[PDB]
Amino acid sequence: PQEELKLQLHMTSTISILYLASTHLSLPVYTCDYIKWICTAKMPYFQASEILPKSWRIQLPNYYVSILEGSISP
DNA sequence: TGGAGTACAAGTGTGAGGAAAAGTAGTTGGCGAGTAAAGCAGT
Repeated sequence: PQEELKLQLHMTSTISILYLASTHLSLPVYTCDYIKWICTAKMPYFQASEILPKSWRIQLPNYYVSILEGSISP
């Protein structure tokens, strides 16, 4: 319900839904072949809030823009 | 021959810890000179 929805999205989600598309396609890429392509600054997991939108940034509140960049690693 | 359970191995009930950017403080600092006349005191 839109009344107090509290949607559960994190940067751990956008890798997890990117891992499941790899096993339905039956790919040899894994979470060792994801954490080696994100912590080596290859696909934009880290620092995503700050450089990606460039026009949609400013009206987003402070705790929401905190979650969308690559804050920690999982 | 057949049970007391006591063990590890399965479960589900009970609130909180850590994350962080903008926004918000107490605090300095850095401003806007004459020639004349009449008056009523004066004595």
